[PDB]
Amino acid sequence: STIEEQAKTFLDKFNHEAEDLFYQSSLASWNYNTNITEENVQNMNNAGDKWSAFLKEQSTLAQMYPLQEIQNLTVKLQLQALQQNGSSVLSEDKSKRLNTILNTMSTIYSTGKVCNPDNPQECLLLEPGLNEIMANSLDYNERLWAWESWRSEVGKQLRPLYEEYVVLKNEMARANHYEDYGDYWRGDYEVNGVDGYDYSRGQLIEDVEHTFEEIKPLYEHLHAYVRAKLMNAYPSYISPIGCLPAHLLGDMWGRFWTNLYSLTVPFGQKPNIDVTDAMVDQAWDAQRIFKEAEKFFVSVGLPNMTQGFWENSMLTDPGNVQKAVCHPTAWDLGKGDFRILMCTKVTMDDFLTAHHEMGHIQYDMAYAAQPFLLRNGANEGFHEAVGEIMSLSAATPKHLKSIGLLSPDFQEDNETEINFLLKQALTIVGTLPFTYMLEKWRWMVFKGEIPKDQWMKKWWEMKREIVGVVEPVPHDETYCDPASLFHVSNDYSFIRYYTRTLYQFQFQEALCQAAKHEGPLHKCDISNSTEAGQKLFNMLRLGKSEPWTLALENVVGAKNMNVRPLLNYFEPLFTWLKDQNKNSFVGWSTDWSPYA
Amino acid sequence: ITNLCPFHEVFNATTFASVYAWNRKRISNCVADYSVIYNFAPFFAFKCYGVSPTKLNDLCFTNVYADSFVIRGNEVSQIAPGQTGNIADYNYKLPDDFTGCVIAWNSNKLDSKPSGNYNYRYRLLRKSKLKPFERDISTEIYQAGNKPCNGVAGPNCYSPLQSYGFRPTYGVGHQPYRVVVLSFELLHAPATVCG
Ligand SMILES: *[C@@H]1O[C@H](CO)[C@@H](O)[C@H](O)[C@H]1NC(C)=O
Ligand SMILES: *[C@@H]1O[C@H](CO)[C@@H](O)[C@H](O)[C@H]1NC(C)=O
Ligand SMILES: *[C@@H]1O[C@H](CO)[C@@H](O)[C@H](O)[C@H]1NC(C)=O
Ligand SMILES: *[C@@H]1O[C@H](CO)[C@@H](O)[C@H](O)[C@H]1NC(C)=O
Ligand SMILES: *[C@@H]1O[C@H](CO)[C@@H](O)[C@H](O)[C@H]1NC(C)=O
Ligand SMILES: *[C@@H]1O[C@H](CO)[C@@H](O)[C@H](O)[C@H]1NC(C)=O
Ligand SMILES: [Zn+2]
Repeated sequence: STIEEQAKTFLDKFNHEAEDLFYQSSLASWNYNTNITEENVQNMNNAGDKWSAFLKEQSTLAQMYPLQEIQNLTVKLQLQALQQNGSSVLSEDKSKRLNTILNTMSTIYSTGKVCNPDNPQECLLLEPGLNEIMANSLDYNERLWAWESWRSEVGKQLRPLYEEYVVLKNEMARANHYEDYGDYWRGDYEVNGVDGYDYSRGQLIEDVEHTFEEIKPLYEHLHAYVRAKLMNAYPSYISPIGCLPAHLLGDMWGRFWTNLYSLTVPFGQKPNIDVTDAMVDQAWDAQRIFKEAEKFFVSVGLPNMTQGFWENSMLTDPGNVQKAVCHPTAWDLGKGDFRILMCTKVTMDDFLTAHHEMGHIQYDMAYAAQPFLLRNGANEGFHEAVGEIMSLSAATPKHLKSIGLLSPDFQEDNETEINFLLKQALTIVGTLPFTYMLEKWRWMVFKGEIPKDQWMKKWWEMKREIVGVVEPVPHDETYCDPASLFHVSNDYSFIRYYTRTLYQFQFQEALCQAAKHEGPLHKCDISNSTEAGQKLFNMLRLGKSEPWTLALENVVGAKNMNVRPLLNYFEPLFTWLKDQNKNSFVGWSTDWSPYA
Repeated sequence: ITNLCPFHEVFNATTFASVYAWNRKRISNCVADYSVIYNFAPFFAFKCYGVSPTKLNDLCFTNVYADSFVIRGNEVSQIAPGQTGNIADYNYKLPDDFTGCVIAWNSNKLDSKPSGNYNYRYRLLRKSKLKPFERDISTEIYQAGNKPCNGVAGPNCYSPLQSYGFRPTYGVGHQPYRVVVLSFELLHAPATVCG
């Protein structure tokens, strides 16, 4: 007879119907991914259309209940999710042109190819050939050519489309209750109505700024070391005071520095820990890899896997006539159906990937009890953070020796630990300033702070001031450099990776303190620690029911994201960097540029 | 032998209808033999509240009530005395002092279809809680809103029933389980049934 009582029954009915419809959409997607055929494509399209129609109908129904009249703080969250207004609030023509812009951008990025001038002999796409050249080639001229060619091929086409896109998304946000699309994206972290645990949209900006200000010294030392090594590699193209050039970073954008490990490895005599030959010599396969990962997740305290999981999941690529996508993915089909789609091979990387995916599935099992609208991670970062913490925990030499992959007679030294920490640094620390800079530029563009005539100028100035990266050839307003990245082209939130990077280290610090570990944080194994598993489960079982601040409190004892876990993790490598760069000018100057 | 109790018919029925209208079977005047009951498939949940399973043969009962239905795996725990839950309060409520045996065994091998077996249904909207041992088969438009439903559905007006969709790929906890609740009644009249 009241708003709350009416809303409860509607939410129950919607949850029950959505369970079945989402299950048939997810099963259609799984069938298509495992076995690609025209029938499967039709089935997936039909299931997706049905699910979208159901979501639209229920969203239009749910607007009747005002959110000022609901005082459960859970029905309020479910109704907010339903009333998020995924259906366009703008006009039909405006929605059509927005979809047109998105489709055109995605198609341009996916089908972008580069050939030789007036020469159709070779035409390289992005992933197959251009990424390979950027990752492996050591030719400065070739790298500059590839970088400039990709930018000229994609940004010139994508600039006006992205301008129309930012105008349209700002209009959409103003049509909704948000200010700009940056505000819309920042709303994922907004928590209101819970005094003592609230998070505001504006607080994310300040939190990220403070975290990066804390990270700055370690990144500066890493940049100095990488710059010194790249000066050793390319003699005169790098200035001892200048910023690192963009095309030499390792990948087409500079998101990850992992490709620089071979050139800038500190100690090459002692090889990094490899277990592929050992696994072959002990006759291991993917099924027993997943069995060992299941044993690890049991030992930490998480529940065992399902017989249905083992029967339905395809952990090996069928090959032959069958063709399937080989990108590893953990599927929570719903109603007890948990599956992994991974063309697993006998590699240490695949072992860690299997641990990552089983962490995903354990999280999915943990939040299974909560309603459908709440069956997710507390924010966009915890889910991959939980994957990554297990990935790091299962890669320790102690764990490898315990499982038996390594010879127990082995002992570890300083060089191996330093090399491993520097590799993980190039993987993890390097992507933080880039993510921060890209998200800040995108937020400013959405807010309209950066004018159209100065988009790229401000972009490169902020990159030079923050990431210490300068373009080889100066680019005027015609080019649109950020549109080259897949996330920017397809309009995906990108601060998720920054948040996940902080969250995984906070989780690791908390769980290592729980597991009664003595020593540096990198050599932390939580294999047989039952207390750590329960301490993590306290958050894993919640899902989205509680605010992410409360979940972070439950895990680490702090209501705000902290970077001291990252600093403590990289303390030994920071000491090594201080020792190495004692004679090198740490930092960079904006004046220097490759072009003169 | 003179008589047998139709225990092989209460099970092995190939169809249990639904739980919103649970099949009620009354058995009397037969020779009680539980060999076939124990020889059927291993039971996920076999709890007896009134008598020990062996001493069931020692105690003679005039009226034996059999209730057969299919529910999800996790809803079995709701079928117990003093349990609160959707199925317990809106589909089939056992009494607080219930004396009988609850027998449940998996039916995924038989009653699950890939397309989705929507035959089985359960009730998720009722005006009040059900009295013990009651069957409510009335299905009219639930009036959640303060405006009259006027016999139609849509805004604030729903249907009382929602079906399970049972498919073999489902994991444990949502697979269909066959439950046959046996209820024993004792009243002051000549029983004349023993052995
Ligand atoms: C509404 O509040 C009650 C508190 O008595 C809680 O048990 C219930 O779970 C809340 N509703 C939802 C949908 O969680
Ligand atoms: C969603 O769009 C509808 C369109 O009529 C509007 O009435 C409603 O206020 C919108 N809700 C939000 C939260 O923007
Ligand atoms: C359940 O967990 C136990 C150990 O806790 C394990 O031995 C068993 O194999 C698991 N069940 C399945 C079906 O994997
Ligand atoms: C894919 O599914 C179809 C229909 O179920 C089946 O006939 C076929 O053998 C499967 N595999 C391939 C490679 O088509
Ligand atoms: C510790 O690491 C340093 C690296 O500078 C190395 O010189 C030293 O020999 C290492 N200590 C031992 C005991 O190997
Ligand atoms: C963890 O427990 C397993 C099972 O008892 C044992 O084999 C292993 O040695 C333990 N880990 C360590 C580091 O001892
Ligand atoms: Zn992940």
